[PDB]
Amino acid sequence: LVSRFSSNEFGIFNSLWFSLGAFMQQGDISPRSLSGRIVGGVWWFFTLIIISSYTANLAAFLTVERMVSPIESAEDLAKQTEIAYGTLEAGSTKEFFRRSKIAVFEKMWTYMKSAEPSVFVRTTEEGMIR
Amino acid sequence: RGVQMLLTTVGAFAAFSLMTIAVGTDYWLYSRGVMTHSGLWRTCCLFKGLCKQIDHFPEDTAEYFLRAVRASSIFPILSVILLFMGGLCIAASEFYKTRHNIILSAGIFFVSAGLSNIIGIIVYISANAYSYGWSFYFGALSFIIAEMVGVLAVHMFIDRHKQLRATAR
Amino acid sequence: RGVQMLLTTVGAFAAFSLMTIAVGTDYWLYSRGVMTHSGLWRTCCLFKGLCKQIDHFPEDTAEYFLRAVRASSIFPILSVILLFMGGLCIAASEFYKTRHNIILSAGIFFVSAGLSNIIGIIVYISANAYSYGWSFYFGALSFIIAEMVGVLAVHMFIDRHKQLRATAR
Amino acid sequence: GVFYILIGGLGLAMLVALIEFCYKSRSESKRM
Amino acid sequence: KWWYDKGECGAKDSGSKEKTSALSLSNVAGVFYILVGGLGLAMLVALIEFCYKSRAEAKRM
Amino acid sequence: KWWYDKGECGAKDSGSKEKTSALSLSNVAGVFYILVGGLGLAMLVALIE
Amino acid sequence: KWWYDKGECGAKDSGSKDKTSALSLSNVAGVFYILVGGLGLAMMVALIEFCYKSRAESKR
Amino acid sequence: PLAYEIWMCIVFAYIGVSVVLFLVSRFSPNEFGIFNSLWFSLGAFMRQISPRSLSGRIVGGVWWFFTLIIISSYTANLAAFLTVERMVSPIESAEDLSKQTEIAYGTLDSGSTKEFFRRSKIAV
Amino acid sequence: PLAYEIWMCIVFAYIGVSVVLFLVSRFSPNEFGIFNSLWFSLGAFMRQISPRSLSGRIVGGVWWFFTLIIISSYTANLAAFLTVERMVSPIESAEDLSKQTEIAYGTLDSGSTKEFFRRSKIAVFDKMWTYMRSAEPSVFVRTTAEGVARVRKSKGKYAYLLESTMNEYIEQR
Amino acid sequence: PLAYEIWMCIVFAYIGVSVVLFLVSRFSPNEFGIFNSLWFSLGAFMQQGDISPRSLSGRIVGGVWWFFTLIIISSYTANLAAFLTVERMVSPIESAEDLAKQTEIAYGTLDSGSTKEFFRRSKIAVYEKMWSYMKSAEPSVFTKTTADGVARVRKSKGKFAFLLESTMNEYIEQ
Ligand SMILES: O=c1[nH]c2cc(C(F)(F)F)c(N3CCOCC3)cc2n(CP(=O)(O)O)c1=O
Ligand SMILES: O=c1[nH]c2cc(C(F)(F)F)c(N3CCOCC3)cc2n(CP(=O)(O)O)c1=O
Repeated sequence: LVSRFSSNEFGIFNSLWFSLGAFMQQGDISPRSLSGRIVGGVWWFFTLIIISSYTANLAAFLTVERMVSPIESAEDLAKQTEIAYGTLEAGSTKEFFRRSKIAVFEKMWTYMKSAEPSVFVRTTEEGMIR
Repeated sequence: RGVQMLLTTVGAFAAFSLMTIAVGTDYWLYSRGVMTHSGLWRTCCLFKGLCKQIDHFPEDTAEYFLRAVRASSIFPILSVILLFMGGLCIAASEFYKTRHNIILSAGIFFVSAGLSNIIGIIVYISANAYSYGWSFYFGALSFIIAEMVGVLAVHMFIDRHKQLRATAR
Repeated sequence: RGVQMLLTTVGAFAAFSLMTIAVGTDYWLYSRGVMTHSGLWRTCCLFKGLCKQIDHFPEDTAEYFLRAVRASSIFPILSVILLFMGGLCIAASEFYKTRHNIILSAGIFFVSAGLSNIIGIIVYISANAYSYGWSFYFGALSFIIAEMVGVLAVHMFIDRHKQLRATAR
Repeated sequence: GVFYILIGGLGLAMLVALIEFCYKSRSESKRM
Repeated sequence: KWWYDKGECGAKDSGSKEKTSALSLSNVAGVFYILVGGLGLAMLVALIEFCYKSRAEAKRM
Repeated sequence: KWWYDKGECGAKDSGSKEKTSALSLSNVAGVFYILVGGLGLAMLVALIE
Repeated sequence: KWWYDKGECGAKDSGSKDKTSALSLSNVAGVFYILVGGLGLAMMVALIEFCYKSRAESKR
Repeated sequence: PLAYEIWMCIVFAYIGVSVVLFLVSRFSPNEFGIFNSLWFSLGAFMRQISPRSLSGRIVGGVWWFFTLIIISSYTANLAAFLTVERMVSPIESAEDLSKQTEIAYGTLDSGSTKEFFRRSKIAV
Repeated sequence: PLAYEIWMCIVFAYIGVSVVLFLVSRFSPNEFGIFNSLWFSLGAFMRQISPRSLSGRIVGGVWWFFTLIIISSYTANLAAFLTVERMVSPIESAEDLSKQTEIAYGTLDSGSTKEFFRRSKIAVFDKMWTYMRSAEPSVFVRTTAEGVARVRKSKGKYAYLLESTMNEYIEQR
Repeated sequence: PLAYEIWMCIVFAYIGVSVVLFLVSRFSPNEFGIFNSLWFSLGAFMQQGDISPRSLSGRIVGGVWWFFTLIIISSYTANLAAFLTVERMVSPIESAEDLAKQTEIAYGTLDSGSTKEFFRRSKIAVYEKMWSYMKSAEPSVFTKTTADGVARVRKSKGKFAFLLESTMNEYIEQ
């Protein structure tokens, strides 16, 4: 609009190509007008901050990708609350946690005995389905 | 000559019709507590069949200003009014072309109406905070046709200005 | 003309003297198990006063090759030999300048000797892993003066080539 | 994936350049 | 026992941290706003400068 | 008691998080090497041309 | 009276300061300092080289 | 990130370096022009003609390294905010309730807790 | 970071985009030239002339967005490497000893531990006893603390086998 | 975030590559001067820019020097991002479980009194681990006086802590 309204950006491809160069970093044809330069200054710091945010969010997600490893201990089970866990409803396994004196396993049996809903299963295949 | 003007006129008419369809219904889609469509005025579920105006503006001052803009569709309604005014100006400039400078102001108003419609689309996308409706894509396509029609209108205007400058010498 | 040649000669002499001083002593310094100075041949502690060859390379294969290069300072000694060869070529080209292309080969060898000196300085800085000796800064300043002397030498060579091209026409 | 979109854009721009060169060469050979 | 162990709130927000949640448009909408404002400012400045140039061309030429 | 508590290793996430070694020259010297190699290659190619 | 008013310290300003809202200005102030230093250096170099060029051209 | 008021310092340094670059460029008796020098400083600020006066080029290079360090630090701190995202509470102590008035606070309508505030001797 | 083999793919795509850009720019009967198109593709790769044929510029723009995504991902992954720095162990299982031969491993010179490998019938432990019985030099140590000093002076080149309880006790000192 | 010594080698390689450009550009122009070669070397060292050469040799010197500094300033960006990521890491100690979770910062109590008898007669396994660390420390973390603990904390630069009553701690804080 503005370049053909007052050249170098007389064509539609020259205007679209300078728009692409102002959307990216590098480049081609430098305007001389006040209006085209201020359109570039509005459009260009814009996409500068946007691709900076793209770089920052991609680095943030790659930082997320190398975060905390999966579970390898009962202390890892105590340290979280998202992934629930349970045992069989009858047997010496539940009697092991019920008669445990270690406060970690006591907190495990406290969570499993007060779970909503019930984490205990009837058979082994029921735990497999769970 | 007349072929490009008729193509610009039917492009402006199709853009106005798709803008009216975007105002009407099926603008967005949002799964309620089941899916439900909305057209920026009222929401309709996919019991089933009832419709009500779900554009309630309440449940810093910039949040209140953004909620006030998102309420009652201040940007796209004025954008559609400016598109209708640009279409009326193009219809008045198509027949009995007395002044050869009103087409530039009509094209400038048309480009500003397209920019305001894009800004209103950005506002409606920002106020959405799961799928999308078809009238949003229709409004986007009408924005594309409006941009192409503005390019064609300013191309015909600079061609007419170059013809007048060649005939003046 | 001749003032630039004398400046290039005294710059090459000062660069060779500072390269000899950088090879000699006080190249690097590190606190041992008290401070201790080193000149890439033997280390001397701050009992106090004893000196011994502490440039022992033993206690992938790229680490072995890097330790082999860092042992006995292979790169800067050959760089200083190339600097002395370039200085001898500049001295042979200063008086009885019969060949109009020996100064270009001398300057090319001098710039390549400077680049090898900078590469050896990078290797010597890498192989150290708290302060640094003054001969490191002296070798850096000799590299800077050698670069400037190479610029002045090729400037005199292109001026002589332009004078010969003007006299040939 | 970015390799795939690069190959797609490369082939699309190559075929567009080929057809516009073919049309321009045919028009220039027929007219001039 | 009856407050920390009996309760239903795990007091550790250190493990299982914030997963990958994409960038919201709220950080982008204010940038869109100053974009549209700069576009409208440039349009009005270009229109008034072309009006001044047209007045100067009609008056002095 | 006699292995975990009596021992002199903390061992529960002992891999502390700061480690603020800014940057060593190990990632830089191998790039210096290909720099000097490309410089010498360009020198010899320009001279033979 | 005897722990807060009698004491020789000010207000226990929140939790060790305030809140690292963002990055401090000290890096920015140092690069401001080196920028102003280079600006003044290049300005005086421009002034003396224009003085030299004017003395060369005006006096042939 | 990284700044609440330093951006105004960046804009003021931008105008100052623009004035210095034009004063170098328009005191040699192509790169002249106050808007040309301003737009070249803008082109120096973000990524996307060159002066050949060999003295304002030093100004351009130091401004160009300056804004390169700025955009690098901006990218780094924006990655730092997008990495951790540990928000904090606005209210910390009891004096914070007296320090503001936008966030209200109340007690139960009856009880000795309200009698503590009713019969208090502390001005807070 | 980010690649062990994909750098050659980037170079191959660079050569391909260069050949396509030269085929577009130098077939119209300034921007032509095979090294000119190659160096313009190189200029399109990193940051620091433009075609006017309006068709090879599409190739340049898609290559330019392509390498901008590449350098953004490179900055992101290099920040990911410089952020966490969680080093891992090269040896994980018992078959890792038989899978390699660079990192040596040994047992005590006398005891039932070496008799377990001598009397084993599993082909994995048979290969372990074959490797340790023909070891050059002698991998057998005198005492337990001699094995501790042999491992601590190995810098990740020699390991020792023993009972798990004594191993964990030495681990917790 | 990088060093105080890599920068000098980078500037030395910068002036070396400018010497290479002024060598080869005057040996085969737009880069005929030393300032033109140095300015193109400065443009190649940073991202943006100006004057593009046409030679094979100048183009390949730029391609060597330029991807070089591309990777280096990308590494600078990633390294400063890593340092600012470290800057927003783990908050200081706010609980006794934070003391039990670490081993770098040691801590002690008074050598005699009911404060040490609290950890000695404790039944909670976290405080039992605390008394295990205090009873088996090398050297002794116990001080004779309270001001001895004050001098032990104030000369530690964040490496040693002390456990005491709340009123005495707040009074010494004031
Ligand atoms: O003596 C016992 N020997 C057991 C042997 C087994 C196994 F050998 F693994 F088959 C199992 N299972 C493990 C869980 O899934 C079902 C089968 C349970 C046993 N139980 C029941 P407990 O009370 O849970 O120990 C005993 O009582
Ligand atoms: O009855 C007791 N009353 C105590 C009262 C205090 C004080 F706070 F000063 F009032 C203190 N100090 C706390 C720290 O600063 C030095 C003195 C110790 C006391 N002790 C010794 P404990 O056995 O270690 O508790 C007692 O026995």
